[PDB]
Amino acid sequence: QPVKLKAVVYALSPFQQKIMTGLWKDLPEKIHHKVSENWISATLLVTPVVGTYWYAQYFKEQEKLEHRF
Amino acid sequence: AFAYFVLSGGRFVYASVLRLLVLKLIVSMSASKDVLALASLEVDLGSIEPGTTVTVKWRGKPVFIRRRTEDDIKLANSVDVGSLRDPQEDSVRVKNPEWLVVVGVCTHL
Amino acid sequence: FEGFYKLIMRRNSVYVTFIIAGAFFGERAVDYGVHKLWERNNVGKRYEDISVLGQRP
Amino acid sequence: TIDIQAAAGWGIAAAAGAIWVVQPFGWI
Amino acid sequence: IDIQAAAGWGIAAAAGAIWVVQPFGWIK
Amino acid sequence: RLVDPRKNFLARMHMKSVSNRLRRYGLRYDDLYDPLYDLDIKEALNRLPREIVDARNQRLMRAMDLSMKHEYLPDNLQAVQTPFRSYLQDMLALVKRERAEREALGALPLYQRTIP
Amino acid sequence: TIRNQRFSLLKQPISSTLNQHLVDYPTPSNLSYWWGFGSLAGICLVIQIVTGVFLAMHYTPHVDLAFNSVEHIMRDVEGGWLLRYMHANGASMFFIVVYLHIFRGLYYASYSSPREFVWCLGVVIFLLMIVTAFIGYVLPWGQMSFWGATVITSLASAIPVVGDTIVTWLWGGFSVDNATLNRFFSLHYLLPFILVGASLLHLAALHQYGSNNPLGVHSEMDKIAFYPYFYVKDLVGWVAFAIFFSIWIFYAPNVLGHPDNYIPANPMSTPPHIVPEWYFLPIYAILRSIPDKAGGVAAIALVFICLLALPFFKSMYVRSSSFRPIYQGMFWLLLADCLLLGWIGCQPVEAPFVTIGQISSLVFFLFFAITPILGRVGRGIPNSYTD
Amino acid sequence: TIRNQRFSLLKQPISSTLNQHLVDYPTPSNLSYWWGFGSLAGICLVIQIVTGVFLAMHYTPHVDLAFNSVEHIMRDVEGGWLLRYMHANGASMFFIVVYLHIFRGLYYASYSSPREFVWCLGVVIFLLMIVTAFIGYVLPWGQMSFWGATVITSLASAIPVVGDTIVTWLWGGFSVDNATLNRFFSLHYLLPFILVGASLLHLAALHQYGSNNPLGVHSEMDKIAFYPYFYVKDLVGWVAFAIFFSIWIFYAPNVLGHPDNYIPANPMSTPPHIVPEWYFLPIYAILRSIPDKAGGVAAIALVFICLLALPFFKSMYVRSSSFRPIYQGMFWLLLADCLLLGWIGCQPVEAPFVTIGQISSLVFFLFFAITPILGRVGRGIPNSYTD
Amino acid sequence: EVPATVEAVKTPNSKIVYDDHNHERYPPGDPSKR
Amino acid sequence: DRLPEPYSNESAARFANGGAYPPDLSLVTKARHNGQNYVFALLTGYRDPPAGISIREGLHYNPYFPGGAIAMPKMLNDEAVEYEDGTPATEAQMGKDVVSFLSWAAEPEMEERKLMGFKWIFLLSLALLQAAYYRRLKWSVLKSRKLVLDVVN
Amino acid sequence: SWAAEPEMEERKLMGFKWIFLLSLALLQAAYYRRLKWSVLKSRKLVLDVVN
Ligand SMILES: COC1=C(OC)C(=O)C(C/C=C(\C)CC/C=C(/C)CC/C=C(\C)CC/C=C(\C)CC/C=C(\C)CC/C=C(\C)CCC=C(C)C)=C(C)C1=O
Ligand code: HEM
Ligand code: HEM
Ligand code: HEM
Ligand code: HEM
Ligand code: HEM
Ligand SMILES: COC1=C(OC)C(=O)C(C/C=C(\C)CC/C=C(/C)CC/C=C(\C)CC/C=C(\C)CCC=C(C)C)=C(C)C1=O
Ligand SMILES: COC1=C(OC)C(=O)C(C/C=C(\C)CC/C=C(/C)CC/C=C(\C)CC/C=C(\C)CCC=C(C)C)=C(C)C1=O
Ligand SMILES: COC1=C(OC)C(=O)C(C/C=C(\C)CC/C=C(\C)CC/C=C(\C)CC/C=C(/C)CCC=C(C)C)=C(C)C1=O
Ligand code: FES
Repeated sequence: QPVKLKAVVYALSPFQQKIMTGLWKDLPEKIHHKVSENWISATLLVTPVVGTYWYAQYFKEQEKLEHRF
Repeated sequence: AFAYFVLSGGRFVYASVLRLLVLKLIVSMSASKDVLALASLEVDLGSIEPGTTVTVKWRGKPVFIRRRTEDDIKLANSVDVGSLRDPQEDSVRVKNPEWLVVVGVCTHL
Repeated sequence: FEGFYKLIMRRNSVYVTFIIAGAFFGERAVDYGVHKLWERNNVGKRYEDISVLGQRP
Repeated sequence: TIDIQAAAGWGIAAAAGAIWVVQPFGWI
Repeated sequence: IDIQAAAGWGIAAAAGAIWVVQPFGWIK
Repeated sequence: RLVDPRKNFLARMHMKSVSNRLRRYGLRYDDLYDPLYDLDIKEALNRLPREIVDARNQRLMRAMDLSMKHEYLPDNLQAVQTPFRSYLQDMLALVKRERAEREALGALPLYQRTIP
Repeated sequence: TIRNQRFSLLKQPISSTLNQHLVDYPTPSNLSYWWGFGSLAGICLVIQIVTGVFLAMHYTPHVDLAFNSVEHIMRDVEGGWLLRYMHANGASMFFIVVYLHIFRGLYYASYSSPREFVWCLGVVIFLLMIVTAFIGYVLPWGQMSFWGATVITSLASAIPVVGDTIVTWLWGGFSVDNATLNRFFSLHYLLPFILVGASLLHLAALHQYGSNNPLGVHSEMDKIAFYPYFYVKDLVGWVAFAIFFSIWIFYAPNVLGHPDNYIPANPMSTPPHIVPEWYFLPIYAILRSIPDKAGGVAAIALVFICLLALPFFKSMYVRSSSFRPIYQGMFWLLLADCLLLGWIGCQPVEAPFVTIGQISSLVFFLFFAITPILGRVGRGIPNSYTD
Repeated sequence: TIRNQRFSLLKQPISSTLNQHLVDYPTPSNLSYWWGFGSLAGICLVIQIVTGVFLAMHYTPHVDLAFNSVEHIMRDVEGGWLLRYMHANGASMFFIVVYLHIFRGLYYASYSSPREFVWCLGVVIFLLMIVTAFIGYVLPWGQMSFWGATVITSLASAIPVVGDTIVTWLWGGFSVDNATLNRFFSLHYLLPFILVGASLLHLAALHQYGSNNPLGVHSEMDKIAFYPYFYVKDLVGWVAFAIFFSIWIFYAPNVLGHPDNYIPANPMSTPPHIVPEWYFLPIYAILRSIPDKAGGVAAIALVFICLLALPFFKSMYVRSSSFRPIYQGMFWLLLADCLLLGWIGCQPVEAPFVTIGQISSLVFFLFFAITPILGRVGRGIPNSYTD
Repeated sequence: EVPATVEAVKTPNSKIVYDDHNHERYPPGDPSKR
Repeated sequence: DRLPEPYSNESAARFANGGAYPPDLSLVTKARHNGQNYVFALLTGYRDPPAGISIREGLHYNPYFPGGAIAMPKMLNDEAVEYEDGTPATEAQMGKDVVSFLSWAAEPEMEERKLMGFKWIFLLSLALLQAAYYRRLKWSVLKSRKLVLDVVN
Repeated sequence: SWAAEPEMEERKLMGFKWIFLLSLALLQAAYYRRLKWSVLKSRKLVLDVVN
């Protein structure tokens, strides 16, 4: 079923705009946004992997030293 | 009522044909006659040192051999049969006091 | 770039031949250059650089 | 009178492509 | 109509299993 | 009640996080309800006035444009957003209440989902 | 309009079906690059089929010639090393792309209504992919191939009464031998074509309602044609994938594999370390987490039961994790847990990996048991969070 | 109507395309039993795929094992003789029902407008069927497998410049050897799945206009549903074909072939009577009649050019041979010529068979030369025969 | 009050401003970059 | 002709080597973890066992071998070979040379593979820049569009 | 003769049984087709046209 919309849209031709310079425009703010929104998500993905890996190396090292005469 | 009888008659054949063609396909993957031919043989063995094992060969299956020492048998004869998931004494498994012969394939996979 | 546009981009048939030529000549130019870097990075390690080559008794 | 020019320009494209996929420089 | 039909199809499925797989000897 | 923000401080942060996320795109929480998700929703949407649906459809188009552009609502527009101003929940409850009444009396359903 | 004359050739009956499903199909304008992995998986499937057809012109499915025919591909046929490495590492690229594809649908709740059948067809495709890649890995007939085929056919023995007769029917004998290899080759040719049909039905289910979008909202008010907008966006991913694929092919063609499969299969000696390919390790870890034969096999089936039942849980009406903070957090924990399970399957079965494997398996199943609770509880969010 | 509720399950989106294309599709009510060989051809294709897949689980594509693995199927595989005979004779059955399918179309002018794409897709299907059948016949690696392949892979040498280059690339060497057999096996697995896809396109292209009928007239006023009227009409033909097939499988399993394929291939000696399968004989007799290698290959191509060009010749507006008595007799002469060409093909090259083949090849091509002029003359029939 | 869309349809504007977060326009009247 | 076999079959090899099979060396650097370094370290790594470790007669201690007991004896004694070019054939020199030979034998396509990889990764990188520009050129009309709507909140 | 065709006896016994069964299925199939088509084949069609 079609929607029934009322809007005004202005568009400029692709051959009247700069195409690539927008990739490195306000670069610091982009990084700021990415770390600000996603630091909780990155912690919930990185902490269990690194924590479990670190414990396994910690376990294997001690177990290797108890069996050593 | 009459037409149901006539139609059921040919449905007996239709189901029978379906059964045959499917079962022929399935059974063609079962073990072939030459594969079943090589399914029985016996070999002879020698000897080894006290405390080591030498894998031997059969159909596609290895067989383990382990002549056990005295303290080895003491160890193997101090296990609670109740605590075992498969309660069995070492003397039942062995036809010799020290010579332990067993099919060397894990019963898991 | 409009002078270039007037000779090559005006007709697709020419512009297609331009892409086939550039695929040919571009590929050959990269082939030579990668081989020159490999020769310059591996001095003395080639089969023609075996000193006793041809002298096996 | 362009169809003859489009034919001639697409034949040149076909000939360049053929010399490009098969590169028979050792055979010429 | 719901339990009767369920038992009827359950009978049909069991007969079909006995018909496709014929384990006459597994009755031990 | 654990879900009530006036009592549970974790529910307060939950509301704040959701409200901040909706505000960035100009969306209301009811705009996240899709007619395709559930037939009760599209029955409720059809019962709402044209002006309500037009504003919802416009807020959805505005958010999609922002989402496409990787940009947010300007901060002077975010200040006037009303993320939890409701227009759909009361109608949706009524529609579901009428469906339960039909079921309790053995009536046929007024609308059914197609089997995909 | 009355179609007396002929307009655009795309709308003629010769090309109308192709035009309306590939050129003009409406797509949500705010799709991100995470929506480019369906076409990447389609390309990987084509790459596997094309290279495998040409590899099958040189491979001999016989236990006395299989290993040497692969070595003859790598040594004698012109460009044979490339066909082999594009096929062996292509299966890895097939599974990386499809895994990213799956977690995209998990993050944005793309499995929810009305797209339950799309997810269900995808789960079947995953099963078809696993079987297809597994039996293919047996074909070189190395040490990993032989002992890998031994245990997975033995999986049927977990059934008490008819388990042993299924295992032997699968083998075609009393052991993994030429009968197993020859039938694995035949099934490995057929299954990819069934994968093609399944992915076509998968796509047709998706076109019933259109694609989901990162906001998870109704998207009919802002849609654009697939061509050229998402063709050129997919083309960016296709080239990026080619660079990624080429690094593996030319500079590291053996890191995603084990050296044990360069030893011809020896039925007498197991290798000390026996593992599947990396894309199967998370299933491997869940299997060994259970200290019971039937328990382990039942857990493996319950993995695909939970995936199939996921779209049918009574959930809240919000799809995307960008508006679901608790579900968003649980998704990243599931992703970390899945990475942990794959690493555990790569380890020998001893302390502390048994305890870690058992906890990782439990947390994986906790994701699917808790999600219906979340939607059920979050149904009351609008009535509790008021303006 | 407003589809608020769910009506018949067949009309729901899960099964609407099967309902519309298979079950409810309108069909002319006066179709004869000649219109039931299209489904038979599809069933023959399915049998070949199913038996071929299970035969490939036991066959080895190596020159040192191919002949003996086919003998191992006939002897050791439980049910192997039936799989091999259902496939070897199924190939003959495939070509019988397709030849009757083709001649049905020629008699009723089924190639005429608006179904030219249907006929063109059929001709492509015929070419794929020939290639699939030929490379499959090489798989047993008997005497006729080896010498049949040596000829056809040499058909490329008629090209002057690159003819020898194509032959050796086709062979994979300098003679027919293991590289040729290994590549024929891979292509023999892949071509039937392309053949399935082409038949699906063929069926779709026909359904754009519906089938032609014996009267050759507009049939919209008397159309009925395919199910169950032409389902039970086709089922009668399916059961009769099963009887016909069973007689070949169980009582004459080897009369359709030649005993020479039961001798293992010998590259040194040459069988004094080298012939193809019987369904390639008419083409093979056309090739033999031209006393020039290049001319013979040109004539074989001209056969498929003539077939592809039939639908596009300006013709009269009447379709059925039931109202075109000259085209009717013209058709019955072609069928006798086609039967003559097959018989001549089995005969060796000597008098009088050389001349008979040359006249018979002439009579075959005269059909496609005299067909267009007959339409140009026949367009004036209504003016001439007035009331 | 008059809705924003109605004002735009009633008042053609020769000073159109485009969204410049992703792309910056060339100055008006510049030659096309084709 | 292939390089000749020392024994007639695997059982003959085991009979000549105390029941142990000298493996085929065509793929050994690909058939072991860290294979090139493994083969070098194993050949040059024969030494005395650690205190309290005894080795069964007929076996030699090598810590790089798993288990530490290898049926191979030390074979790379100094001047065990004489070179054609005039390189001092020490244990370490022969160990280096024989692994270069074995590594090439496992992967004779490496040089062609590496020349192909550098060429195409560079070219595909160029296409990725053009792919990005092409995508951005097509989408610019959408990304810079100005949308006017009636709604406020 | 037996060495070339060791399956002749099993193959022959299958042929007689299944051709007998398939012939019976042909009779049922003929009756089924004609039963289903009888409503169509016996119908009386009245139109206005003559020539
Ligand atoms: C006495 O002597 C004779 C016989 O002996 C007994 C005969 O039996 C016959 C009868 C035989 C026939 C009628 C069959 C002949 C006709 C055909 C078409 C041959 C069938 C065709 C072939 C065998 C050729 C097979 C084709 C190939 C190998 C093509 C290979 C190419 C492939 C697969 C793809 C090409 C690759 C690319 C384009 C690269 C990219 C591809 C991608 C997929 C990405 C005759 C006449 C005869 O006088
Ligand atoms: C060979 C394997 C697969 C192929 C070729 C494939 C192909 C596709 C394509 C082309 C799309 C639409 C475009 C896109 O969203 O990228 C899609 C969407 C989807 N796929 Fe698959 N897919 C595969 C595997 C899977 C699997 C294994 C699953 C789940 C277990 C799955 C679930 C989905 C879902 C839910 C969508 C809709 C996503 C949305 O609209 O946001 N797919 N698939
Ligand atoms: C119809 C298409 C296909 C054919 C004909 C085919 C054929 C083959 C052949 C002949 C081999 C053995 C040669 C070799 O080891 O490299 C092989 C190996 C393999 N195939 Fe396929 N294949 C096909 C599709 C696929 C697909 C779709 C997958 C992935 C799901 C796949 C995964 C593999 C894997 C993992 C191997 C083992 C690679 C190795 O370790 O060497 N193949 N295939
Ligand atoms: C595997 C091979 C083929 C299959 C599976 C197949 C299948 C079918 C089917 C199911 C139909 C509709 C039902 C019918 O009229 O029987 C049909 C119609 C037709 N086929 Fe085939 N066919 C095959 C080969 C061919 C070939 C080789 C030709 C011509 C060279 C051809 C030409 C036609 C034509 C002209 C029709 C329309 C007939 C009419 O409308 O009266 N087909 N085909
Ligand atoms: C994907 C499906 C198919 C597969 C896997 C397949 C595979 C095989 C195999 C393994 C053989 C050798 C076993 C034997 O000698 O009987 C064979 C033979 C043969 N196949 Fe197929 N086939 C397929 C489809 C077809 C089709 C569609 C045709 C018909 C056009 C065909 C015609 C033949 C013929 C004529 C032989 C030789 C029979 C003989 O002389 O023994 N096959 N095929
Ligand atoms: C420079 C000369 C040689 C080289 C480079 C070489 C290389 C190798 C390699 C790579 C292995 C594999 C060890 C493993 O599996 O980890 C091995 C094992 C072996 N080699 Fe050699 N070898 C040489 C000479 C010899 C000689 C001369 C003999 C016998 C006189 C011999 C007998 C063995 C045996 C018996 C083994 C297996 C030992 C075991 O597994 O316990 N090798 N060799
Ligand atoms: C050390 O251990 C292990 C391995 O080893 C190294 C492995 O690799 C794997 C990897 C395997 C996984 C993840 C599961 C594979 C799953 C399935 C379902 C494969 C089973 C299918 C097979 C063998 C072929 C299918 C055959 C059929 C359908 C018969 C055909 C018959 C007809 C058509 C009639 C695991 C878990 C493992 O623990
Ligand atoms: C009115 O029009 C119609 C006809 O004309 C008068 C017909 O004659 C028929 C009957 C004949 C048919 C359907 C021919 C079979 C179809 C094709 C395309 C020929 C070859 C098909 C093959 C080999 C099928 C393989 C495809 C598969 C298995 C697809 C996967 C699907 C499943 C496993 C379910 C039908 C239904 C029809 O309506
Ligand atoms: C809006 O629409 C579209 C999408 O959004 C949902 C897409 O994601 C894509 C891109 C992805 C696609 C089409 C994935 C489909 C892949 C499949 C089914 C697996 C690989 C494909 C094969 C083998 C082709 C099968 C199709 C045909 C006709 C067989 C014949 C083809 C060949 C022999 C090459 C496209 C083109 C599209 O338009
Ligand atoms: S097979 Fe030894 S434990 Fe699984």
